[PDB]
Amino acid sequence: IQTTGKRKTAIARAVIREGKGRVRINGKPVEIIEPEIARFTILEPLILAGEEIWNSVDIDVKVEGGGFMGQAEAARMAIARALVEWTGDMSLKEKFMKYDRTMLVGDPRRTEPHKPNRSTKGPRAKRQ
Amino acid sequence: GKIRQGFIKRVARELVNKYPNEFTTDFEHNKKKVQELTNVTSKKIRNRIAGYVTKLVRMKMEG
Amino acid sequence: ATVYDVPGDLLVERVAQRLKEIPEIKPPEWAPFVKTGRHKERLPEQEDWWYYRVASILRRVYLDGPVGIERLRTYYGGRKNRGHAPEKFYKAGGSIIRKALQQLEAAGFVEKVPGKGRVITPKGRSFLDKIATELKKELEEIIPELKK
Amino acid sequence: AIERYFIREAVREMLIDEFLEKELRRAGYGGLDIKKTPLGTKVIIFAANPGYVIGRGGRRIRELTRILEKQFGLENPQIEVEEIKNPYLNAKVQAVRLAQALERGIHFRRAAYAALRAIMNNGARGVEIRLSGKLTGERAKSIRFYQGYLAKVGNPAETLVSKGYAQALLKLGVIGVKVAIMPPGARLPDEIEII
Amino acid sequence: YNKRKPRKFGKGARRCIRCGQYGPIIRIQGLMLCRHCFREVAPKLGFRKY
Amino acid sequence: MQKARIKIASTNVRSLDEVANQIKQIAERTGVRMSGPIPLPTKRIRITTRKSPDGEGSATFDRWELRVHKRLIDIEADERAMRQIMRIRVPEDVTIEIELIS
Amino acid sequence: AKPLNERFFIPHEIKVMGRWSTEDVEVRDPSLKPYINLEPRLLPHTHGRHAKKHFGKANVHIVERLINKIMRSGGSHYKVAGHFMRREHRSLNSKKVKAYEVVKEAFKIIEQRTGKNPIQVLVWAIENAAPREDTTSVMFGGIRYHVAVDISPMRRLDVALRNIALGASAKCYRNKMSFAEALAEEIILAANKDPKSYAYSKKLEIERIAESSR
RNA sequence: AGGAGGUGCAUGGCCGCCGUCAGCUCGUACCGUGAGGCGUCCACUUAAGUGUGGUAACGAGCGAGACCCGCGCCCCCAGUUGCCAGUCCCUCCCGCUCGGGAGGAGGCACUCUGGGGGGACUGCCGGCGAUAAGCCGGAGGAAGGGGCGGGCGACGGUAGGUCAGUAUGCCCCGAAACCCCCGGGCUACACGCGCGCUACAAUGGGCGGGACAAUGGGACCCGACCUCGAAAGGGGAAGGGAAUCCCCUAAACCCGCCCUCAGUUCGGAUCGCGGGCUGCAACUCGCCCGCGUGAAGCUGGAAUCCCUAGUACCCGCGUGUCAUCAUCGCGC
Repeated sequence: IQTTGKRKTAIARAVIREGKGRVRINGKPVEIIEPEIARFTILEPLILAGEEIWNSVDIDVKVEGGGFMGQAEAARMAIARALVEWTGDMSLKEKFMKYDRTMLVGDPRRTEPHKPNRSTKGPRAKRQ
Repeated sequence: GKIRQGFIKRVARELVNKYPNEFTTDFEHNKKKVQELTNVTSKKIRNRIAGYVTKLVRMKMEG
Repeated sequence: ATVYDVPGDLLVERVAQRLKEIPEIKPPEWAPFVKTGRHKERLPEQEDWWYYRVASILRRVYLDGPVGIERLRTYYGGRKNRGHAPEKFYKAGGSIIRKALQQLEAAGFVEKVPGKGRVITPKGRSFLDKIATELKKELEEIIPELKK
Repeated sequence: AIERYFIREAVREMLIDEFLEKELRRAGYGGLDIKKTPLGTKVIIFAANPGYVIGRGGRRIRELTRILEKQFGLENPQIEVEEIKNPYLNAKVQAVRLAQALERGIHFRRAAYAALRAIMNNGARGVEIRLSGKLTGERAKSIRFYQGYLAKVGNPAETLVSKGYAQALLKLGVIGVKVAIMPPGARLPDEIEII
Repeated sequence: YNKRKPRKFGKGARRCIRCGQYGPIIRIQGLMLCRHCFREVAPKLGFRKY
Repeated sequence: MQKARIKIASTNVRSLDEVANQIKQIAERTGVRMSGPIPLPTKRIRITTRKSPDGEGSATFDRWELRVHKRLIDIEADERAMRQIMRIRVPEDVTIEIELIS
Repeated sequence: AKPLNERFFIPHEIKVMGRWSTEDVEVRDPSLKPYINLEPRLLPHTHGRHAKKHFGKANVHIVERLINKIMRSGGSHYKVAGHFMRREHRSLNSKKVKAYEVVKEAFKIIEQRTGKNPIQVLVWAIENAAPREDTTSVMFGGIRYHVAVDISPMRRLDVALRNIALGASAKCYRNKMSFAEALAEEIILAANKDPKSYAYSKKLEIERIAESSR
């Protein structure tokens, strides 16, 4: 089963199937990703799911675009959609929207364009 | 501001006064009717007109 | 298992200490007198710096497949000071990794695809993934969860 | 490099326009079009009166047929002259007309109102005329006359209203004329009809 | 001896097509046109504001 | 097995649209297969220039934009089909480039 | 790297950071109980629309707020005892991982010095650093005069957290002593109403002045 | 003829500001002898001369808004954009032979892209508001109270600036005030001064590895890739006139380790040598590579600017001028 999730410019395509429990981002294990803070948010959603479903399926997600943290956000975003699609269980959906509404909603924030008069510093950054 | 534009307020009077029987409190029902009964090509003003004719109907039966 | 299943920080050191055995790779006479990059201001602190570099280079051949001189130069390039002006990104030197590539090819671990770069031999693949499986069999003990 | 062709043809397109405006100023240079065929380049000139563009026996256009092929380097140009359907709907043509009238020394108010009434009588919906420069003294002045309906800003004003600017010479200097014309056919977004 | 030296580079190399200035000549795929000139002719190019 | 790749460039989306309608309505009349019209990423050209003609005053700039739309249509090699494409009336704004690939 | 993956997996049972589940922590002061967030979270970094709501700071976790206060300490109007407190070198802003690591180490330092949950030490420090009076100018006919004023609890939280961060950053500035040590020491001093906590001292100062401007 | 020769208080357009401001006006009626007044005023609301209710006025025009562009959710169509989606088939590497990974076929899953349409309309509920206009609250929904960000900015003034870009009245020269060339200058210097970069270091400095963009741009061009030089760069050259080739990697961040707080293991100005690069030539008047060199500065009084959500801060990249040259301007 496929699932998509966008963030900033990060886009994540996840495929999940019956399996041991291995979770692979870009073909790399979920447990040895060097950014620890990003690893925590990557591993946040499935914790509420329970180890049964953690060990009942295998998940592989490929991300591209944005930064590492945007990539982690997109990965978690797509993860929640994929897993709730597999279960089709309302109770877990309630658990997610209790913990975080963006799990099945997403953050539509995007960068504002920079404007003249010191364009580099930002849309709202001006001289003295 | 959310003040309804003047010429929408004007144009909504005639649809009421000419087909009072063809409109109800339902927004979607009135939406198609105002879509056909005019030549509006902007969907946004179409929604505005539908909203105000809906409000006009809603205040009709009240008195 | 594969290199993808282990951290690179430990794997590069393991590969460096393993390749230190084979005499195909050797720092030339000018090696201890040249810093590791144009973007770098100071000489390497350690003297094993040569054998890590190859241990890095070969690693990318396992990942990025056929890659030539200039893209590798770009990857190792870094941020350098420019006086009062802010820092800027520059490219690593050429010969430093070029001779490393020649040494790796002569060792038979890698081969060349002209017009595209250099790819990794099945011998090099088997060597790297044997090191990786050694490391993973190790790591599964200190970290049980990697058994999954 | 297709983008190196699009703007190339474009910028060529208006160089001839300005050249003709320099040349056919007296005949009411109205508008230009160009179409490409294997035979060559067919140029279509809408003018207020093709009689003067013809000149005498077509000699004038013959001259125009030469330099166009040489100055602009267009392959086998063939020139076709046509009359503007309603010059009173063309802001550029009316602007040139009024500038010419002032260039005859006619009183500015008189010419302005006469031209305005003429254009409105031709079925236009709204006309604006602005005259700038030395009109009655050493210090410059700006005067406006408007009639009918005319949106001035926003997208519709950019598309529905014809604009035209003209420069008129005199002994005392130059005078600028802005002309805006709203043809009868156009409809504003604000206009809603009932059936 | 009264001919200007051909200049392949420098500001003297380029020249605005319309008004004949040596100043800022924009060359987005080669217009060869002055900055002041571009404003009066952009809508005629088909360019549009957004 | 031989196909014709056709690329149509147009600044006007609609001038493109009716020409695409012409070439697509050629297909079913000719009874020759036709892969759907592929819309390439529309190419945007941006140019910015300061409004002031002189140096004085604040800084204000104008950003002009050219959107040129690119579309691809790939069709089979049918002599009767391709004989009717040069008879298509094309507007001046639109341009057509055809390659014949195997 | 064993500590890294360890700390990664140990909070698998829903724990703040890596350790110190918050059921033990207790809010003694009645005022900040309905305003301090103690919900169970693994990673305290929402990126959420807390800014875009009137009271979106109620739902932000306390440690997240602490990291946020640490985020923005260098270079401004304030010159504590004639010091342009400025982080030219690798400023914490736009780098949340660095502050995350620093507060991680500060939590450990608090824990081993106190031998208890660092989070409860933070709660006590904030409770003991919160001012109770301020002043404001009120006029009538143009004659200004200062008037004593009470403070809304959320503002008390804000100023207490910012003052703790201020003291930590000032202490580490220009000094051999690292930043995490400065922060942990500031927290410890604040927890027990020690007058050398910059936060607690400034709390005493603001609670004065208003004392005499009633 | 020409003049970057004067005249912007001789002009035209064009630009800055007033000001994205809520404003400016007319037809008719009415009041006043008259300059003029009413409309355009009064209570509430608006982002608003936006509307609501009262008025000696009724309508209209310009402006506002509507208009148009990009983003955010969904439906359809579209496939040389994407994929062990699933994928039998073939090959290779590891291994505990279970399984793990890569390449070709493969079809459209899905991404991406561009055409059409829906979705958000105070839409519904509660309160406030006179029961009007409208406001607040609540639900649901990707998105609510002009959804968000933009473009379009009047009547008039600023004798503001622009005639040194164009056109341009008057006046001056007209072998000069016209044209071409050489050389220098347009940098020169005790400083007052606006706006920027760096430093004043634990945050750091140094060594390896790990995860990350898009704007764009590319034919006397982007150039992979091969070879050599520590490098600047040099010889060759695939692909590409552009979803197909290249610029191309991110940096900020973390991981394992060394230096451990000092004007110094910070900082590099300044100074010499050699080497490299563009241009005919770069002392005046370019950049880079290595060595030696190490300047002040250890937080800066008065004063004062900016910002309100992907916003401020930090970090880098593309792009105009360009053969090189930015701490330059615009954009990502």
